[PDB]
Amino acid sequence: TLGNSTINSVVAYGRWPEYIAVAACRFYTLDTVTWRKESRGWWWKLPDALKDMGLFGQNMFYHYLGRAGYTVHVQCNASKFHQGALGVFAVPEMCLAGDSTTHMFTKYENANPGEKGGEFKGSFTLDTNATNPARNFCPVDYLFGSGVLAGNAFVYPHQIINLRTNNCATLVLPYVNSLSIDSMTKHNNWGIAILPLAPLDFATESSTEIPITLTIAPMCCEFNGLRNITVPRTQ
Amino acid sequence: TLGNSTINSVVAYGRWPEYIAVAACRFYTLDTVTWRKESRGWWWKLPDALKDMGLFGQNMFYHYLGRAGYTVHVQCNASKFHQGALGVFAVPEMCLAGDSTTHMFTKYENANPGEKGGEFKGSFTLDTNATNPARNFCPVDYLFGSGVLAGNAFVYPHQIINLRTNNCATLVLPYVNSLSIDSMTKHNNWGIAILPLAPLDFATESSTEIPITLTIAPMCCEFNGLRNITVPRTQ
Amino acid sequence: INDSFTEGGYISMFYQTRVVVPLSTPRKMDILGFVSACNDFSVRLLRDTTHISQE
Amino acid sequence: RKNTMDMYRVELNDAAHSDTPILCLSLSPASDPRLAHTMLGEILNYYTHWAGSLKFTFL
Amino acid sequence: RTRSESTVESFFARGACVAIIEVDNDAPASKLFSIWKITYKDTVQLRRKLEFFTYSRFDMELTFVVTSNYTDANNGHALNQVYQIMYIPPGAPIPGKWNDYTWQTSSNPSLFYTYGAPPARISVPYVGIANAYSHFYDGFAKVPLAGQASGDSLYGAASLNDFGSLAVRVVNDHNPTKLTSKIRVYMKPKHVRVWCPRPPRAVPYYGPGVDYKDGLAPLPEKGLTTY
Amino acid sequence: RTRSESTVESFFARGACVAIIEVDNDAPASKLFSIWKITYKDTVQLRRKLEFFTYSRFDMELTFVVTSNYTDANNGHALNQVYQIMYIPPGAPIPGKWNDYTWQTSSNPSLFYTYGAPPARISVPYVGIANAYSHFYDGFAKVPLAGQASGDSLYGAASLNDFGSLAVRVVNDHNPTKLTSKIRVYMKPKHVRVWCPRPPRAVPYYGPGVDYKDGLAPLPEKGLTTY
Ligand SMILES: CCCCCCCCCCCCC/C=C/[C@H](O)[C@H](N)CO
Ligand SMILES: CCCCCCCCCCCCC/C=C/[C@H](O)[C@H](N)CO
Repeated sequence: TLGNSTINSVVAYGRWPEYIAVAACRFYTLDTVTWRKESRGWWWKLPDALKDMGLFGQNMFYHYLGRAGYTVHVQCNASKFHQGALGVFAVPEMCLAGDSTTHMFTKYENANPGEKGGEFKGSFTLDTNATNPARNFCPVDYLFGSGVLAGNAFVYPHQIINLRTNNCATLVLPYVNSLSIDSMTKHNNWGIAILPLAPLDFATESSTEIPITLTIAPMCCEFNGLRNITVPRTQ
Repeated sequence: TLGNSTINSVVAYGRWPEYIAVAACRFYTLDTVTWRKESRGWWWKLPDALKDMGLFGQNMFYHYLGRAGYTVHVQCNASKFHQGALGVFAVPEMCLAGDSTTHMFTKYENANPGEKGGEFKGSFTLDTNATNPARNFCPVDYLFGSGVLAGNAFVYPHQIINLRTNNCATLVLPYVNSLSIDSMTKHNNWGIAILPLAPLDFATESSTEIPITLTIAPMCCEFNGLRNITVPRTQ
Repeated sequence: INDSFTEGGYISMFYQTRVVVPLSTPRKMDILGFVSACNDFSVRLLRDTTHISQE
Repeated sequence: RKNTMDMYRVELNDAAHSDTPILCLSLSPASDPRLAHTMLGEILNYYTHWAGSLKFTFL
Repeated sequence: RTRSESTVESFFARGACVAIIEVDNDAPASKLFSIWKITYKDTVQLRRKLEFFTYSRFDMELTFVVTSNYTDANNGHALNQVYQIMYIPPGAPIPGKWNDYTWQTSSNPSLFYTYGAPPARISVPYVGIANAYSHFYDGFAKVPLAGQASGDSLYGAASLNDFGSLAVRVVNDHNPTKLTSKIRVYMKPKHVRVWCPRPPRAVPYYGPGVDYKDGLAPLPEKGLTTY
Repeated sequence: RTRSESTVESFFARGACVAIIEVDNDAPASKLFSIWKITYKDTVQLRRKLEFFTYSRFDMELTFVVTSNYTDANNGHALNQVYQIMYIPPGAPIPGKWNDYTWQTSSNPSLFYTYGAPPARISVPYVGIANAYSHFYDGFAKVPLAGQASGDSLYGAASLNDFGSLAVRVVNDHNPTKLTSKIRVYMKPKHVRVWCPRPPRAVPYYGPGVDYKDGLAPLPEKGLTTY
């Protein structure tokens, strides 16, 4: 229980979140995504995904500096006759490859999608529109979206949701950064990547879909540098 | 100094504010009003006047229950060749008379004007428009807007700004209520009334105007009952 | 009684995930609700009820 | 459903996820018609003032 | 010289008339029972005394003075009447007829008064749902929300001063002759505590709020240099 | 916050009307005396409160409120009436006439009330032949035996709630003018103990048992997803 919100667990690097506001930092439920047979994966950025969550987003945009750990709870239930496996990875500094011949050309509005996040692709497509480039991420699942083999992503803090065994995953991420505190609007400290390690299947049904829900609670929150409100440009 | 905000004093009823959030509760400057020779007076309601002030307004509208004391600082400077006197009164449960033959007909949007507040009138005018009634306050200055003689308003916590002596007033208002904590959107705990006790004058000028500025810091703030955001109807 | 000044709040139920069943299983089911008071509950000012009347 | 046994049952199904509420209740234990005639509500309707926490169990 | 008679207790230690409830004893233009909502704002003297302050706590003593008379001369005689005064707290069923079941008063407190007896009297403790009574409430019961049509509650009206009503009837079956009765209610606060003094009312009261309509020029004329 | 007012004692600490006994003072269409069998099931409020439980023990306080009136206008005057209320325990002889010998009340408790006096009042202890009163009895007084013709006792009826009756008359010799009087009986249980809570009555009472006939659809309509 954290605040008025209530409900194996993995503590990233064995380090519980710690201090170097209090009401605002509680469990928030993002929009549900649909796991299909042909799904490739999903990603979110923290604190970006929580930027429109009650008082936590207000504190994000009213302060120059902020820091927080997180507790991420992935929820996905199915029957005993379903099969499939998900890998949930927490990546510090989760930089994703772009889609253009120009290096680092992804624009701010696409790098910070919010609680909807983005999806991995099965292959790499190069954006050719030069007059109006998309300037979006093109994260390939087997390259883990950053030019590394997804099979080695298990070096990151992670959990596995095997449908025959468990239906939930819990990751406790401490604040990780080269600084004690940073700008929450400039920098995403954590990334969450969910990849289907084993494809979803249900007997004699090429139609089954099951929901995945993420609930994220910021922890050990600190804010500093109160000023007027930041209003980032949107697309 | 309260927070990042910095800068005789009267403690209302000799009781300093006390507890039964922390960053949000700081000095906020309302819009300046213009003291003229023909001015009749000004009024504001607390916490209504601070409802759009940074994080304090957000905490007001995100919680069911809130309480706070206040520190009110009235600022008004002039030359040694100006004359005039202001009375600044802090009134608990400052109910103001309406403008219609219907009792208690003043609508919520007019009873809660915000940081602009309202002005006293010199005489009572009865609103006659029946198809579209105004449903606004009609506070008469010498009746102190509530059917009592303004000369006795000095039984309330108050300060006097005499232009020949001082240019500022400071009132420390503790939280006053029949309850330990209440709804900040339903109920105004305090009212501030500023009346010209002696009219403003400047030698051989029937044009002089001087500004009055209010800076209000909530103190000993408490909030409880976090839920979705309250969005009051506006007019 | 129903009074705005002493309103209590709202209780709501939602799907966090959906309900999933295998084949050869009922797809519709029922939930039941129960309510009680906790040990800190108290009442005051005994009065007559509106739930019984005589004709 | 009112005045039968079906008034005690709330139906769930296995349809796709949605954000629509399953049930909505006002926390008015003596005046909300769904809580007024429970044992708690019946006791409350013999009194004028109430205070304290409530417990909702779902089966 | 002590200040014993100016203590808050002594200032309010008087029975003040707050209501005249009228009932009739007649065969069923008449009113065989009357409902009076309990308040001190129907009269002025006690209201003005109380509104010297913002908040108060006290127990209340109610005294009932009952008078009655025939309506017609030499129309006949009547046997001594009995009156029922039933307290109906907010939420309890309200009588709709002289003989309805609600008068059984199984849970409502009730008082039976015999005419010619000394005025009836009961006491009640401080019954406020808040920690004190509010003589003034600067707020609304409902906040109107965006999306709502044209939360329209009256200014200052709150259920923190809702104390129920008194239902008054004559218990006797109706005489052949018409009788009229008046019950005068006298309030006395006891064990009084008060907070936040206010300037006293200067113009005539207009409604349960602080609104004013008439008599706005109270003070007379007096020369500045005249003793 | 204590629970002092929700104790079983406080819940029942009220005088509830259970009967209106009507008598006449007239020369011998009239009823010069009335018999009322003692029960709380003629009214609903106290009955519903008591039937929250299966068993109970308590002492009883009875209060009698007496009202009277002339029947005709200017028909004449009357002297103050005296009323006799005689308790007739089961088995005692029952009056058959206004003037029969039974009113001598050598062994029956009796109460003489003067009109205009404060309501009469007596107290009785727990008088049940069993260890507690039964609000519900799931059985018969007689078991019908094979060989018996078509032991036919009513369901639920037992002598464990037989407490006798009250016989009420006007002691005065009859006036030249007709007078009508009503005696209202108010019960207050005291020193109450209760056992085996039951769900409260939800539909109108029908007879002294648990039978129901009408008003079987009490609950209103309310949308599932509407606050
Ligand atoms: C059984 C005969 C009737 C006796 C019961 C009388 C009613 C009970 C008292 C209810 C009224 C509470 C006292 C009222 C206090 C004032 O109205 C407050 N100062 C309002 O601000
Ligand atoms: C002399 C004047 C009359 C005074 C005597 C009054 C009658 C004596 C009391 C008899 C009634 C016993 C009390 C009744 C208890 C309830 O009926 C039980 N709860 C039944 O279940």
